[PDB]
Amino acid sequence: ASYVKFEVPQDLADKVLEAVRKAKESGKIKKGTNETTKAVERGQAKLVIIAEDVQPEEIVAHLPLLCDEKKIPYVYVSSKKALGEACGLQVATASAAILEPGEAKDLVDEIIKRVNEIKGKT
Amino acid sequence: ASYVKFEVPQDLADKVLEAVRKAKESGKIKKGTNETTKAVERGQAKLVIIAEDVQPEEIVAHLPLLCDEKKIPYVYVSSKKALGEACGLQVATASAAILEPGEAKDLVDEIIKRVNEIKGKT
Amino acid sequence: KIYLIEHVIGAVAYDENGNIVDYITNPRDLGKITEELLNNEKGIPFSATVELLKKVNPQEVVVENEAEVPKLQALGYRVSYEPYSKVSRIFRESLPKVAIDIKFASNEEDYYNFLHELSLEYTRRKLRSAAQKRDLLAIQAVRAMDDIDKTINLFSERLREWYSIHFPELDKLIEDHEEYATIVSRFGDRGFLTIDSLKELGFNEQRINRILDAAKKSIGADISEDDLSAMRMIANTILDLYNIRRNLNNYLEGVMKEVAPNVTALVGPALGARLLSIAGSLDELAKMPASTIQVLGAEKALFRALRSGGRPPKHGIIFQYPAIHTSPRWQRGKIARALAAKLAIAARVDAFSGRFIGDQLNEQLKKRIDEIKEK
Amino acid sequence: KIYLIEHVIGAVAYDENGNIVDYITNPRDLGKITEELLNNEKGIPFSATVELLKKVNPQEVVVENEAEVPKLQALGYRVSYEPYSKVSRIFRESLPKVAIDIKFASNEEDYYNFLHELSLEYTRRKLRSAAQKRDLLAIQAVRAMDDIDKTINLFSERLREWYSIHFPELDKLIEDHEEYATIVSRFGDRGFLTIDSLKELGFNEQRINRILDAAKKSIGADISEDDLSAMRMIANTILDLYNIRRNLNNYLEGVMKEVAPNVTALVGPALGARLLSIAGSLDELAKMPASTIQVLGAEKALFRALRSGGRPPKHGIIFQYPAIHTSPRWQRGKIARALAAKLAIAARVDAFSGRFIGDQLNEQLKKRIDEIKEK
Amino acid sequence: ITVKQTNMENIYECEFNDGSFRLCTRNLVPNFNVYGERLIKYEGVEYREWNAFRSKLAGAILKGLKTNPIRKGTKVLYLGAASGTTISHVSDIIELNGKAYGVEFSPRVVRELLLVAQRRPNIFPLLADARFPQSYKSVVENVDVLYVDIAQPDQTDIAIYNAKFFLKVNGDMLLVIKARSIDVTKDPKEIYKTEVEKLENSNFETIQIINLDPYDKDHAIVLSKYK
Amino acid sequence: ITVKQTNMENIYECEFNDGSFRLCTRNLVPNFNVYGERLIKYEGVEYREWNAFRSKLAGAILKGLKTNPIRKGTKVLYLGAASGTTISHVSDIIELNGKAYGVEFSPRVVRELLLVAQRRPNIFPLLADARFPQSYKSVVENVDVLYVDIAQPDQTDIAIYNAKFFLKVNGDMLLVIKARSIDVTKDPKEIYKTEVEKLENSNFETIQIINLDPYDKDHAIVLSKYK
RNA sequence: GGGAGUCUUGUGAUGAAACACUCAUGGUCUGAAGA
RNA sequence: UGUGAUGAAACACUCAUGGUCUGAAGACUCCC
RNA sequence: CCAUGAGUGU
RNA sequence: CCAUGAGUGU
Ligand SMILES: Nc1ncnc2c1ncn2[C@@H]1O[C@H](CSCC[C@H](N)C(=O)O)[C@@H](O)[C@H]1O
Ligand SMILES: Nc1ncnc2c1ncn2[C@@H]1O[C@H](CSCC[C@H](N)C(=O)O)[C@@H](O)[C@H]1O
Repeated sequence: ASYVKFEVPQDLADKVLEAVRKAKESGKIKKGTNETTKAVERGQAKLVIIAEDVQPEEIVAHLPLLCDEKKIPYVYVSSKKALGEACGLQVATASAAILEPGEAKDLVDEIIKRVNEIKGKT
Repeated sequence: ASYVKFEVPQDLADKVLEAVRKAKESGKIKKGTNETTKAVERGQAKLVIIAEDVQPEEIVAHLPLLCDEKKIPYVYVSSKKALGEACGLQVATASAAILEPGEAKDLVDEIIKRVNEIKGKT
Repeated sequence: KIYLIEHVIGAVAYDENGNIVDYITNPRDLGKITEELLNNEKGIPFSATVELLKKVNPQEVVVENEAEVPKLQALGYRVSYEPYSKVSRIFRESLPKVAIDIKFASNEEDYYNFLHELSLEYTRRKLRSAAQKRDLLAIQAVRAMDDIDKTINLFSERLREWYSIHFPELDKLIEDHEEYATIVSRFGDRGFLTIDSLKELGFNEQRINRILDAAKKSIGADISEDDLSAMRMIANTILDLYNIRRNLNNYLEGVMKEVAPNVTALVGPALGARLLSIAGSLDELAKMPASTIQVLGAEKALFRALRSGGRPPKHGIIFQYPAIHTSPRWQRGKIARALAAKLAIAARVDAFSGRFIGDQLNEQLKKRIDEIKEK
Repeated sequence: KIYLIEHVIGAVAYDENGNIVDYITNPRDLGKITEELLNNEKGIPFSATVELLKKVNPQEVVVENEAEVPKLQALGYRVSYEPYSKVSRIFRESLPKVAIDIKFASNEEDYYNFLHELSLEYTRRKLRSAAQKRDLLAIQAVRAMDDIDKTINLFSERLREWYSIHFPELDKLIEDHEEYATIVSRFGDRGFLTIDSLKELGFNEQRINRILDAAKKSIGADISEDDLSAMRMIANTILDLYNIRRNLNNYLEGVMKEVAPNVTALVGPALGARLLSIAGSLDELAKMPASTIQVLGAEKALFRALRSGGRPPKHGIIFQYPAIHTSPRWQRGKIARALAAKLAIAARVDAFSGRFIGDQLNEQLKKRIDEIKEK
Repeated sequence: ITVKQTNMENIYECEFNDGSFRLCTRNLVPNFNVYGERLIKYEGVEYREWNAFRSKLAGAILKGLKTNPIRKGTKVLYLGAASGTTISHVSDIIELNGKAYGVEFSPRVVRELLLVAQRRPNIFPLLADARFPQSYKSVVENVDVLYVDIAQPDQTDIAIYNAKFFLKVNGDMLLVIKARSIDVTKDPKEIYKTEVEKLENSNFETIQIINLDPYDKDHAIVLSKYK
Repeated sequence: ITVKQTNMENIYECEFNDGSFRLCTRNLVPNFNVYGERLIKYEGVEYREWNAFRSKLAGAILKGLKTNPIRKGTKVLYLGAASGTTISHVSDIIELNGKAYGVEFSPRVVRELLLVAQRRPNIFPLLADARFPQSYKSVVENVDVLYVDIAQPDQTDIAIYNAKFFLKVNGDMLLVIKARSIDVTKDPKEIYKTEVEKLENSNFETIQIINLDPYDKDHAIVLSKYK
């Protein structure tokens, strides 16, 4: 897919889905592309999670561009059904956002730092 | 003149000028065409005095029409210099109004009834 | 003593008691009754009334309307009027009925059928003479002129924003909207401008060169002919509207000198008409004190001051008078007050028939202005 | 480890300490630098940088920009990037000076002369590709269309008030502004009206008769040819605008299908353009959430709700979509919400490239509407 | 839908498809509406929906007007007939028996009053200034109701003047008090008190004073009896 | 008329024909004005009137800005240069020695900035997004003053980011806080407090905090030093 | 009233103040000083 | 200079930038 | 500007 | 609608 900027290994993808679940429980998340958008536009989001199997690709294509302007890190997962079902929904979701990590702070900080390494940085 | 609706005998004209002077002293008058106009428009005036020697006639021509709409009685005097100099001015005046007669109530009520008789009425 | 009544029903004479002494019934004719009612407004008695005042020979008669009195004195009788008299009421209390009694109609059914159609025809007639006043066209025209003014400005602002996609530097180079529009209209692409076609507008040698160099080095967009003609539609509309405006100014000047020559003498056709349009008519303008005429327009400003006791406006639509908006802020109040003062006089000579005296009015005004400025 | 710098000045390699290990000076040519800076934005390295990474043979290199990394990896090196690195700062701290040291200019005097003219030319170039975006014309066009709409209505309102001095009955007889205008445009006086000339525009048998009878029995004013043609100028302007409008719609449709086909599939050219206009651009519309799109227009209503915690607008400029304004009030919010959602997707497929998928989008939308309507 | 009589002659209420209640009158000219109002058939009889937001009389009704002196075969002088919105409804109420004389001095508006009064034998339009009843003295009769809705600072005085011309003794006057066109500066509530005093200081016997809020801002209507 | 120096370099006050006092700067391009401003000759030297209602810097001065870090030969990065109003005045202040780098991302407006920057060798226009200092990294040098007037909700964060790229250690930042374009809902005074905290929680040393009222509603300017 | 399933739904359910104009009528500064 | 001195907030538009709703439910059907 | 009555455009 | 910067018309 073309709106996917970099490569996420499955270990990281699983650590992301975990991070989201703990954040439902102990913090505050936003679920769905529109709500994720508003979370970036408002600067509330600490981490943005985008699914790789969105079916018209362009639905989430604006997020990489938007997150870079607001300097909010974003990450990919492979299944939208899996992200939504993480999110506490019984339906799929195309993108989500973590606003407050709560009991996942340590878990998120490792993610936002692994995606830095496999992006360039130091 | 053509804006003069009826004929005022000089005995009356003098009783008018008198009524005004007592009204400067004990009541409230308005002096000048624009201030007389506002007094009619606002329905404050009990008697409107117009001069017969105004020198473009049309300057006060609207007062008869205005006074009849608001049903305020009007009267003429022959000299504008005489009416202004009655008014407590040292210059002429083309028209004036009595808003509160004060110590001219009896004097005014006789005037507004004499102009009724020499107008038609009963 | 005979109390006399005038109605659609005819002319009736009553004593002080309220008994019909004698009557003359009107003809049941729409045409003639309408005319006599219109005539009665000016004081003119019904012809049924003339005949009635002959049959009875009354020494002291009393009528309903004060305008009739001098007409009936000229006809030979001693006359007065009582407004809302007991007799006029007594008559109307029995007005459903006495239409039948004096045989104006056979029954109630077609007294009203007639009266209805009289009222219909009587107002139809008044509606016409109201439309026939010449000042109404002065008002409409200036209103349409103020619409066109507003549109020219809206379109020109649009056009500059639009055409600036192709040739942005031209915007700050042409101050005048009409000129700008002529360029977009006549040329199209920026690369179609030419010297002589530009000399033809009035552009001086030097400016032509600045425009052409601006077009050469332009950082504007290369664009299709479809796109340009789209913009050019607005340009041509702008130009049209400028011609229509000038045509309307001349039309307006003609009417304004005809309908209000004194006012026109003072503030020009447009501003005079504008003042008519806010007042509603010339006869309404005339009835105004100067302190109103001075603030017409500016109502938001006025009622703000009247509600709160703050500072009032110095000038309403009168601001447009050259002497005011060019003058410093502290002189404006006095020039306005003086203008309004003269305008009121101008309006009144205009309204109440008086022939042109605008020359001395202007002179009186310019004197007052010259004094104001010498401080 | 080598820290690499790119600047107008050229390509400089630093060690971790902040000492120039090696440099390659750029050519002092406005043309080539500008292009390489424009190219650097997309991640393309300077050609001076390519030569420098050869002269030095570094194992681990670190650049300023994250877009460059994958380009230099494709060229053979192991690469990373540091944003606001100490090295990059160290370079700019000495940047008035190190221009002279690497011999980019002889003195400071004409480093700044050059850099000034680079900046001038570098923004001149950006200004151009901004202007060259096709959506801007779509926006301007609809904005002018909206001006024309507004004006048609203003003039038609004026015309009816004006022309009714002469022929008042015609106003309530002709609903349609264009028709009304056509009559005043072709005739002026009401005694010029004919069964023949009126058939010659397609007015139906029965209506022609009602018009002519109304003109016969008219209580209007009798008025000069000068007065009528004044009015007819407005009528013709109104007629002109209607034609210009229809032309603008077709133009708008042309551009809108080209620039944002999916959006246009949903709401039509006009309303589509109208959303672009409010958003500012297509890419801006694309970045929006549905909940914004749903309320664009209606800003007064929105911020009133947001300041006070009151009830928000269900719909902004989207109200114009037929399914909304025709539907009952309790259906509208749902329809709006569904539309906006689809529009957001439409704008995004339109923005981030190409494909027409407006048919399924419409199909999904009409499914959602049919459900809403069955309650 | 259901339509049924109210306490007042020829005035009805509707139960609606949804459960709202709106006033209406019996349509004197069936199939034809004066403003945009809804026409409603029920048991083969047609009613015109009486919008309270437009007609101050309907407004007064919905604000609990004790007794309405406008009924079957009433004679009413109606000062300020305007476009014919309210007067059309009093036409309906009054029926062919009674009569309504509509005084209105704005030609731009009497234009549209004509159309209403053409279709309606009840209504006798008059393009005249209500300050000079002399200029319609010759067309009208005396009347039971003086319905006065005129925008004028001296509107109360005007009304009284017409009253002593045309209002039967023991007749009724419905006087609309427009605060903001008597004085925008004064408090609407001061105005209502002072204008009612004018009526009392003549000899009108205040029966009921209503405030037309929701329906009309800064307005009140007075019902009183002339003596 | 009389023109004289003030506490701050190249910034002057005028006594006027009438007795008014207005700020002005020394005209770098004599005979030429950027907006509509008044040009004034005194002792054969020309000055440009500095209207406080347009320029926030002139405002801040008239509200008593202790010490102005913009002077002769200063290097400034100007975020949000717009049409060139204020930046033209900092060009006058800075003189040919110093340099101003005007970043502005609205093409409609950089259009008019170009004209200002052509006439003035001081000013280096840049059509770029202040959110990405990488996109102008390659034209600018490090600076003494970071003057930041950008309408953005995260304006402060943008400013800090540019600071750690371009602002010299111990340099100064003039940051304009636009309450209504951060959040129209929140109280302007709560916003000023929370934004200053962002500067402090970075490492900027708040020197002075001015409220730009009369001249700019719901605006405050902060002066602070980067460490 | 207890139990059970099916359809649509984060690619957005539910709730919820779209915008722009015209006409008519009325409310429409101060009041004796100035060089 | 009361045929108006003195005081005293005329009206209509355009562009650019930012601030731009809510967030999980709703509808059906079958067994006693 | 406030109020009342009548209407128009997307 | 609020704020900022730039302008237009009578
Ligand atoms: N002096 C006067 N004589 C007659 N009509 C007047 C008047 N002053 C104002 N009016 C009219 O009074 C009207 C106020 S509108 C009245 C509304 C109408 N009665 C209804 O409810 O449907 C306006 O049409 C106005 O022209
Ligand atoms: N992200 C961003 N990058 C650069 N400029 C921006 C921006 N966001 C907003 N702006 C600009 O900030 C400007 C606000 S107006 C600034 C006024 C100017 N400094 C002066 O005093 O003269 C606008 O021109 C806007 O285009």
